[PDB]
Amino acid sequence: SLIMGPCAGGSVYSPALTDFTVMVKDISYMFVTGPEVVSAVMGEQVTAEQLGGPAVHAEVSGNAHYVGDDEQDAISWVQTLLGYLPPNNLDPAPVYDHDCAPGITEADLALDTVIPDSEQQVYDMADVITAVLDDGDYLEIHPDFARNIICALGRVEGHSVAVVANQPRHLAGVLDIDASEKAARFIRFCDSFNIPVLTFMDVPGYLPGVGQEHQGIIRRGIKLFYAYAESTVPKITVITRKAYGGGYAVMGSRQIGADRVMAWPTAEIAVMGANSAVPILHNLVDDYRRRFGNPYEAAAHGYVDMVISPSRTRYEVARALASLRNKRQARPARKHGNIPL
Amino acid sequence: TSTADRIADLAARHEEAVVLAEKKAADRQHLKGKLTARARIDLLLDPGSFVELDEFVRHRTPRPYGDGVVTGHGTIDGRQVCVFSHDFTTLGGSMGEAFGSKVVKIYDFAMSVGCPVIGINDSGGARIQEGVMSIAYYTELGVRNVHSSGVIPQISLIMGPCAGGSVYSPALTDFTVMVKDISYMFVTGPEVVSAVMGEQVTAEQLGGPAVHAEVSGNAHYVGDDEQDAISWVQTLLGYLPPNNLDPAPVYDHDCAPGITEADLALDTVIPDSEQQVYDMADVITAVLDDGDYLEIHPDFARNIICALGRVEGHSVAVVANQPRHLAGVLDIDASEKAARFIRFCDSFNIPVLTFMDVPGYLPGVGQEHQGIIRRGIKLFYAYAESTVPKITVITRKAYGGGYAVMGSRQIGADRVMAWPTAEIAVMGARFGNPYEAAAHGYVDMVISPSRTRYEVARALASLRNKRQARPARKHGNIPL
Amino acid sequence: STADRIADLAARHEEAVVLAEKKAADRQHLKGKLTARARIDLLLDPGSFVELDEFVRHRTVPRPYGDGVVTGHGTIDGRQVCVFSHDFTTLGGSMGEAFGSKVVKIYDFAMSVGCPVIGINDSGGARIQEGVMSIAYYTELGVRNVHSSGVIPQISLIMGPCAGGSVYSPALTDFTVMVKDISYMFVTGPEVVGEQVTAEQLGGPAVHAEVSGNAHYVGDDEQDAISWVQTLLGYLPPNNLDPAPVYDHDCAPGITEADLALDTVIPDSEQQVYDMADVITAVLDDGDYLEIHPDFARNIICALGRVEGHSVAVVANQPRHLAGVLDIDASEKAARFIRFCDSFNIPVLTFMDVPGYLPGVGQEHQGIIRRGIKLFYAYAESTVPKITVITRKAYGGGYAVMGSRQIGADRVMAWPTAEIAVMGANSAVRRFGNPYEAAAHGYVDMVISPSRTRYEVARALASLRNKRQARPARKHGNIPL
Ligand SMILES: CCCCCC(=O)SCCNC(=O)CCNC(=O)[C@H](O)C(C)(C)COP(=O)(O)OP(=O)(O)OC[C@H]1O[C@@H](n2cnc3c(N)ncnc32)[C@H](O)[C@@H]1OP(=O)(O)O
Repeated sequence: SLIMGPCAGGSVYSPALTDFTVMVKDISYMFVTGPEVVSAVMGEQVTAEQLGGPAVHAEVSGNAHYVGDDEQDAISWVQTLLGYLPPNNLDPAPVYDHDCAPGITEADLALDTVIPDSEQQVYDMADVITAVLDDGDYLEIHPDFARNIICALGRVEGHSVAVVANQPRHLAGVLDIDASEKAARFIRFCDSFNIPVLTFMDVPGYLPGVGQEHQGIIRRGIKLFYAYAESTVPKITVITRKAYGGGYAVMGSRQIGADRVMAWPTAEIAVMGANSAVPILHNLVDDYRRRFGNPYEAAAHGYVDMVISPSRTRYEVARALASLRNKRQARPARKHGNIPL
Repeated sequence: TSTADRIADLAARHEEAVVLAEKKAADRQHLKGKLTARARIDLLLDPGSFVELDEFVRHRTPRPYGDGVVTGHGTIDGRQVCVFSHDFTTLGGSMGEAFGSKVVKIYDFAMSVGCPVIGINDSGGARIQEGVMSIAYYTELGVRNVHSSGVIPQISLIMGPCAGGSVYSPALTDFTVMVKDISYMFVTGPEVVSAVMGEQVTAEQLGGPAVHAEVSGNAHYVGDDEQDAISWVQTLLGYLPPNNLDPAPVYDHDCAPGITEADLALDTVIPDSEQQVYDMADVITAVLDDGDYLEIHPDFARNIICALGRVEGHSVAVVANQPRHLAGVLDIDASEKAARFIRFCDSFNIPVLTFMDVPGYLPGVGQEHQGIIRRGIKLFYAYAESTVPKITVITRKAYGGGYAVMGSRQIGADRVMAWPTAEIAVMGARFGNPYEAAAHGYVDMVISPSRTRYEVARALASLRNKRQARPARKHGNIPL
Repeated sequence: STADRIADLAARHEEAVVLAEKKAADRQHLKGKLTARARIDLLLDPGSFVELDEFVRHRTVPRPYGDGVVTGHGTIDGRQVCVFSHDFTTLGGSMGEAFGSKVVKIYDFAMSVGCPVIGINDSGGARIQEGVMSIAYYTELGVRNVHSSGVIPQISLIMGPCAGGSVYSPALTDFTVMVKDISYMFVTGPEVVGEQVTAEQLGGPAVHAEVSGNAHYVGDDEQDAISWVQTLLGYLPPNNLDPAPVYDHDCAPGITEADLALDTVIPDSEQQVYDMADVITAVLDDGDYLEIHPDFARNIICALGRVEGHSVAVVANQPRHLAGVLDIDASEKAARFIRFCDSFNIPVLTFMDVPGYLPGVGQEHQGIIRRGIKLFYAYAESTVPKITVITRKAYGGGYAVMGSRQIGADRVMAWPTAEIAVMGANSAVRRFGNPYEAAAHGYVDMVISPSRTRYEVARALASLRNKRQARPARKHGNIPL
């Protein structure tokens, strides 16, 4: 759906059912009930752009996956979007030529230093994604909504690949209601259209708090679990750093259905962190607790398949994706499932 | 050495595992006002029907038998179910390796023979000392929740302080039932919320039963005590099939073949004034067998009613705008309540009877910025996707998108009948009657209200052999 | 620090793949064997091995990385393949839980993408110090072998001892390949058997290649065994849906001298025999074929060849041994060959010269009726194209079983030397010394001059590539076991 003008009332139902809603700056707005009614019933004066302008839907409500600076911008974005997708759920996606190089490159080697020494210092997960994707390029879905998670379409050796990656730049990469629902519907769309999911994991868990709990992060945050566990496309997961609790479970772990899971030496897989010591012995007993600050216990049990040097990520991801193009997984027999709403 | 010695040794281990550990558990749980895992299974299952599996399962390297959970199968009112129940007294109900293997075994069994699973939860989630392994096992339980979604009914009893995986797995089941005063749900507890985020809150305010039943929607019902919640679950199962292929139970019925006084009472249930309201529950009770129904989400989004009842002994799902709260308009919560209820019922082949009196959507910056478009449209999708029989009775207001959504003929309803007080139009600013819609065939009948029960029942009988074609797709992409 | 972590990873990695390889080589030196990783590198294309579960360890507390088996995926001649390789030096190569999960991960992955599994076995048996858990994982592995059967090609290399539980998974795979001097297989070992037998008389390579039939090939050394498996995979599809490889060919459009030789390969005296391999090599591309079970039941030939570049299975009676009669061992050898090929959509070319069954009290009491009928079953159940070429003798039940028209064959051509009959010079107790009665009734489609065989087989094969046959609805049949 391109929203290129007013979109109110009955006019909003079809776009909300389509898979992508793209709005145009200044000239477009969406709401069910218009600001005239918000006055007569609420006694509040709102403009149309205050109530449902493009920024509201791109940053607060999530109804819009992209806002074009102008109409040509929006249409161009849709063209590029279609160029990653298949025509339907049976035919294959386009395959493009590629200038991928056999050989470790300077971009590959930068990953060895991208992770900071200090736990209190973060990084820009986009620095990782661009090193792995062809020409360092990707079309980002919901770029201004829930910026603590990145959902994007790119290509590896010419083949469409979906990317779900926690982003530690913003909100600590945590999983909250918005990040869960943003990533969850992306995965389900890609799984519907046979696009494999590459996940870059660096998660502290779900965001707790009265605010998150009272709006239903239990039923709303778990939607991303359902999405991954239902999906049957190939799934490769690269664990960069933190991997705690429900975060590690949900972000494409092996038990949720991932086909290949590789970890960097900075990956830290455990149930909690400095929170455990205390449901457990009601500060030496704290640094004893880095039997966990590494991936080697999970590797011991086979829960990750590889511990790789970061500079090797692109090259292993590419081989992994190639090894899975013939994947075929069976599905439950049902009219449909009953995902939480 | 002797065979008789080995049998006696078995008897000693059985006493150790089931009798003495039970008195340990009753000791501690009773001091907090709770029952034990085995007590709860005994209330739930038919007497004598419980077959326990994995009695002597132990952690590997105190290692009590069972590792903290009781599992097995039994029958509830004569039909088979599987069950697990957490023992909170063993390490806070946490899931280790053995614990988890037990839960995955009874889940695989239920998927194998196609019967419901009832999980009884009283746990602090994954066991920290076992590291990634306890995350692994909770992940595998969840994976079986998803692969069971729409295949076998899954019900969660929450009977204690539940955090982490013990709130995540029930959120994938079809129904979550909490118990007053003794139970909680939250992704992590208040002590951790404070030590990590500087938020000071009690358990009751962070995730007590009332919070989840009225504010978040996580809980479909809150029992007054443990027995009330278990009875609510047993009644729920009595409306549902065992899986998505076998048929739902049919009961004897004493429905009356002709007009009764309860039928006639419907002619005067709609007030003369458009300004005055009525209790939709009076309309529902008039149509359902014995005027009876089990209400889902009774305290959440009370402007809509979701309920299970019967007509002529067959299970029927009821979705109905409720004028006695917010005038029966739709908002975010009522859309998500009714959407998932409909999708569940369609998954298990329960027909949907809809009572429509919807003036439109609740306006405000709140509704709009929290995503009424993306979230209210879930109810549209749920209706349009369902293939079960659909009967809609329009009682009064019928405006715009609200009319479209609430089981109209254009979204898929098989039979749509209107009362003379139905106002089917694009808005209200006559046209304040149902005859324009009837003129186009958008509603199939205009009936006197007393004739509702007679006509709903005939329509249901007429649609039992309904069969509808589905899209060829892995799955849809419903808005989340 | 991040760099210290990356160095710690390099240290763990060298401990796991280079130090352990030095240790493993010194110990496999005491027995004349290669190491797990050396075999993996001989098998896979250079640079294609992706190793999984490098840093797996058992949980108890000497806990070496990998728990005694190297697993991963690679390619062979460009096509994807999975592999596991037992390390006999750690724990005697015995199976524990971590060990078992590595092979189970490698197996579920090949089932997932549809590619062959080659398992390189060199295993004491089962780790008694993990109790029932060792047996559970053997059973889980075998179970995967059964559900893969006829889905993905499975090949086992026996490159060391193989006793007890270690012998079941190879037995469930499609081909077992042993190595001279270094390898064994036995359910029960020589010590318990107490009898006075050595390991190589109880279950050495010759025993399984020539007497029990457990081994489909024995390589003179490890390099030969592995080279044989590489050649085998080159004839096969990756799984039961995708096609076998097609190669280019230099075949002649007309009659050659190698074709004309077939006119004179059948001797004038009916007592005199010939080498059936002379007919087979005439017909197949380059005169080449990979023989299966070459030292077992030599009275029948089972081989993989090519015709105009496409894979073809050959089943032929061999008059140079036992006159080419059928017995228990030739029936079971050919039956399982044909059922494997049918699983994997390889057409079956039969060369028939069968005078009947080998008679005796041992054939009867050892069960020729239910073991000989396995070959009848295999032919009759197969749906793949079947072309049958009858060179000489064609008597009775042997004629019926060996690819006849009525058992399912799509095309039967007879040489003029073919004698199709209920019997030979035994009934009275040039009437039946020809095929013309069968041809009269339509039981053979063509009576050809032997020189025409290659050309007519190639034609017919091409004519049947789009063949399709509906198979019964049933969980499975009940073939006699
Ligand atoms: C299906 C979806 C996928 C699922 C993915 C996952 O599983 S990821 C899940 C991620 N994490 C979790 O599920 C864990 C969340 N749970 C917690 O953080 C905590 O347990 C809590 C918030 C409930 C706080 O519990 P408390 O510390 O208050 O303990 P409480 O007073 O209730 O009684 C607990 C007794 O048992 C211990 N105990 C409590 N919880 C424990 C636990 N999770 N692991 C180990 N031990 C625990 C306590 O140490 C104490 O024993 P002693 O005092 O005698 O020693």
